[PDB]
Amino acid sequence: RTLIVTTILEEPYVMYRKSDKPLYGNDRFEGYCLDLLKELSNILGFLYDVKLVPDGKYGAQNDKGEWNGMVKELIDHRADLAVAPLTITYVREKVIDFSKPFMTLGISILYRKGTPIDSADDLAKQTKIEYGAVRDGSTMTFFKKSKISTYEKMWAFMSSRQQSALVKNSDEGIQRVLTTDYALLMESTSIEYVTQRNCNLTQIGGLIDSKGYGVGTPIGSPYRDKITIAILQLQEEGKLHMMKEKWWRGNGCP
Amino acid sequence: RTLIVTTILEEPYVMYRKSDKPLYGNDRFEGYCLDLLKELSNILGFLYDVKLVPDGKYGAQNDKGEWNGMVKELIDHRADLAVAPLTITYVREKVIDFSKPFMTLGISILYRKGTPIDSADDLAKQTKIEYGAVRDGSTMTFFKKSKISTYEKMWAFMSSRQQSALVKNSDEGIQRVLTTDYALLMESTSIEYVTQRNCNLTQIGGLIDSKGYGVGTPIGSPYRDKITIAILQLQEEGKLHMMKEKWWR
Amino acid sequence: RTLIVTTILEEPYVMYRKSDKPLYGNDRFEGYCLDLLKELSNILGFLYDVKLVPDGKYGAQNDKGEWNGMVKELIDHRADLAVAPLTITYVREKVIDFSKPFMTLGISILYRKGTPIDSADDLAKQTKIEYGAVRDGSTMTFFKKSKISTYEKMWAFMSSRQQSALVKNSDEGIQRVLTTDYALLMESTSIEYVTQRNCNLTQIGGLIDSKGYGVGTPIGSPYRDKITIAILQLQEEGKLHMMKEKWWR
Amino acid sequence: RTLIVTTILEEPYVMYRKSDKPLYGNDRFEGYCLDLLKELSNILGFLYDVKLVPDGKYGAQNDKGEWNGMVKELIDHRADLAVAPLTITYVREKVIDFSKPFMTLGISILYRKGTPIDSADDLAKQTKIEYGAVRDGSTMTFFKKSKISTYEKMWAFMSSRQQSALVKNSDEGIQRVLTTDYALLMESTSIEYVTQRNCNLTQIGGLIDSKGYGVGTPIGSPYRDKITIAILQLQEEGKLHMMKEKWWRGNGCP
Ligand SMILES: C=C(C)[C@H]1CN[C@H](C(=O)O)[C@H]1CC(=O)O
Ligand SMILES: C=C(C)[C@H]1CN[C@H](C(=O)O)[C@H]1CC(=O)O
Ligand SMILES: C=C(C)[C@H]1CN[C@H](C(=O)O)[C@H]1CC(=O)O
Ligand SMILES: C=C(C)[C@H]1CN[C@H](C(=O)O)[C@H]1CC(=O)O
Ligand SMILES: [Cl-]
Ligand SMILES: [Cl-]
Ligand SMILES: [Cl-]
Ligand SMILES: [Cl-]
Ligand SMILES: [Cl-]
Ligand SMILES: [Cl-]
Repeated sequence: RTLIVTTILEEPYVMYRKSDKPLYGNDRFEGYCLDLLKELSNILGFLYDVKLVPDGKYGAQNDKGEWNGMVKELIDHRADLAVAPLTITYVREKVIDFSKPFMTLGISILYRKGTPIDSADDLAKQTKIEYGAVRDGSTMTFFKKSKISTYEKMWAFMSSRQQSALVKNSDEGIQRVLTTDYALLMESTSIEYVTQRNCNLTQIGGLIDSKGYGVGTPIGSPYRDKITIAILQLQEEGKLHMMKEKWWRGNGCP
Repeated sequence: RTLIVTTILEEPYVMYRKSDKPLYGNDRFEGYCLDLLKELSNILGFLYDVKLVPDGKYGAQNDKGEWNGMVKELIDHRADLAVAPLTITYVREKVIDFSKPFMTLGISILYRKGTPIDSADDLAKQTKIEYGAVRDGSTMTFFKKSKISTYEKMWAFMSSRQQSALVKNSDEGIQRVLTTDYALLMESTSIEYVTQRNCNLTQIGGLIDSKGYGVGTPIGSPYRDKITIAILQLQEEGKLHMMKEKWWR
Repeated sequence: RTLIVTTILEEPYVMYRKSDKPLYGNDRFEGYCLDLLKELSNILGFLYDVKLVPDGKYGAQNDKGEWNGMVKELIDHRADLAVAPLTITYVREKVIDFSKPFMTLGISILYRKGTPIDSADDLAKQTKIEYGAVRDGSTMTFFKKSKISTYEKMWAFMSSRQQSALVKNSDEGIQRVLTTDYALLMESTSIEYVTQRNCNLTQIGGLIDSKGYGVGTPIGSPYRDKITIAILQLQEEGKLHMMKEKWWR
Repeated sequence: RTLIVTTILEEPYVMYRKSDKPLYGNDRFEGYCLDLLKELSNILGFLYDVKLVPDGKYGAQNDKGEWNGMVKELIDHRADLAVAPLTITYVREKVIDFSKPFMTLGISILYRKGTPIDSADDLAKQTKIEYGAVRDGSTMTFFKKSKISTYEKMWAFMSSRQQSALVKNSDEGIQRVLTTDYALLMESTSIEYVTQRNCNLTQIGGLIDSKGYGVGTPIGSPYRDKITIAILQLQEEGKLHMMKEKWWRGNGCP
């Protein structure tokens, strides 16, 4: 049968292909996650139908404990796989079955060049430089759920004033960094992609934590273990590394 | 029921506790993996019995394709869990159910300081400096199975002369690096621990791959997903980081 | 049964948690004493409900000898435990059962930096600099009841002019020290916290006595000895020290 | 009735009085603890009979979980109070009812003057300078029971070679410090007493922990709370402070 794959537009993981003609079906998309999906398909022998998540969200839990985004798509069995930069977290792993990571990463800081700023600590000990994260993303959830002091502190600032320091998406975060005195808490993988296209931007400091992106499947899915096995193979063969090189190269920045 | 936990002595993950008197049961052991196991048992509410793997192996296949080591213990249901620096790999994941990694790592190079060697490619291009890995470990298997040109070249070197360039265990590899002109392909986390204790040694280059250590369970185990979830929580709370800091310094 | 825990807002022991949205129940509060209470509940296995003391007092007697504050709450069995910077004193210990101290302290002097004042004796000998304490706190009562010459002199000064030199609470005492020529007799642990946040202020001299904060229970409570034992264990494990470090820095 | 008070000889808490005639009864003894006992007696209105603990020990638990020393005296109801420098610890509080502390203290280091040594950390990071504690005392038990790294380390050294770095009592520890390259882990109160009599000795660093001496009573004793109340009063009246000054003065050392 044919698997329904939920995904979301996010450079360079999943993007609209460029063409002069209207596009249809899976041919609408290209990017790292599409190449990964093709490799998984070839290895496991399934057909797939790529569908953008209707609410345009990744997956977060509200006050009632109700889920949204690609996570909710899986929970309701409206999709068989989620293939996207979907961060493997404690709260999400409790509600879906993630494959093992196809890409590792950590929270870090995107900022303009030329400044004394060197760490998260630097930001937490002042109020002049604004800083935030994408609202309801795993990065925000990390700061909110944290019981570590410095990150407890950054959260209190981030969420203050009705969350005015937060952004709705990465592109908005990037523009805010480029225009104003603002630093975006962003996943290192996305920082690496952006800083190789726009030589005005840089990563500040190292990785604040350690996690990965995983293919999402519903709890009890027969495909999860098979996908994990295929990802392990692709990693061992150097394939995932090439795929990352391919999509992350960009224009080149020093 | 008290869970049977297979493991293996390996610094600083699992070590004999130093005492003036004889030790018994779980009290014989200390280290990163013991601290992990204690945290896991508290979170999930299980009792456990730590048991050294009888053949003292991690887990590989012979030419007949029979497994050994901690991996065989799980396949055969002689253990409920394996808690050790057991590398999550394609071959192993097909026969047991790993939790998600509690520690990430990659293959890198342990060598002495002060050399001009800067990468695996530097080693592959030459024959003066000897290099190898622990026989039947995931690192050796990585080289054996690679179709990458540089790594194929390295594998031909390592398997030459009836695998004289290989060592039986990490301690042997370390002494070999210290004494002779030899570089050990070794997991990055272990190199970190070694170079903090041997100030004449260093890591050469970066990581040539990306993988993890996971808790091993038999295929179908009801503990695997619970342990994954517990591990994700310990990571997010910064406890795993703290545990590594304690044992690595 | 869920235990009723009486307490009082006082930095940094018990504070309202900062949030963008309204808070409810125990989630309203954070601080040293909340961390202590959580550790205690985990060790002893009790659930608890934190309740601010309705009259907002620690616990003293009026001239009729009736008690108020958290102390009265315990005497009257309106609370199971009091967890707060509640000083273990002779008068209080006679009417409630304190656990052993979770924190030690002594009365000392909070004053501005750059003065030549070096001791309580320096204050007692003069009348230019005003000094006082929080009305009805254990510090005031210490001075009221002392037969030590220097402390008697200080008490006559403090009770002069209808106790104009006294303040209703610590925050008031702190602002008074910052603004005017005034020294506050204050518990050393609180001075430590204040001087880390007000870099123009300092402790003057050493501790003039030795006492502790303890968890309060009604006389006869079956929780008192268990809580003492839990506290001794947290102290020995270095956890209380860590808890203080977290909140005081 | 008359209370049986178990105690042990330890300067300057409990000592044989000096006299030219043989001494009997309570008149054999003097020191801080005797003055404290007298004050407690006057306040509560009891008579007392002071008895040295027969096995000459404070109180520690063996392999079977059997107790000895003054602690065991109380457990077996052979004594009503223990009045001595008996350290209030977790393991002991589980088996007797301690009063609240009459004196506070912490573990610290007794050593010869003139050295670079400044902390416990200094000692733990070498093997040349020997260091230990009184065998089976609460200080030893602290290092043994510890899960803190530096003290975990010191314990392993201390207990090595069949505990050759340990001593049987404080006097032996003091002589060992004065004669050899040895540092004694000792309670600060006793360090203060010794360093004011022997100007060749000094405390190294500060307090490693925080505890007190308490009057011991058996679990369920009717006297414990009354004694706590009396101690609180004595402390508030400045009496305990004077008593300490009186017995700790010694010869004077810079
Ligand atoms: C909003 C984006 C782009 C996603 C991607 N991974 C995280 C997630 O899966 O929640 C989010 C990023 C972040 O929270 O920094
Ligand atoms: C022989 C050791 C120490 C083990 C540990 N992890 C790898 C494994 O789980 O196979 C081996 C190391 C290596 O192959 O570099
Ligand atoms: C009014 C406060 C803050 C309390 C705290 N402890 C003492 C008590 O428990 O009475 C008071 C302070 C003092 O009297 O210096
Ligand atoms: C061996 C002595 C003198 C006693 C005194 N207090 C401790 C106790 O009550 O165990 C011991 C000292 C120590 O362990 O440093
Ligand atoms: Cl530009
Ligand atoms: Cl998994
Ligand atoms: Cl081969
Ligand atoms: Cl008590
Ligand atoms: Cl009066
Ligand atoms: Cl001399």
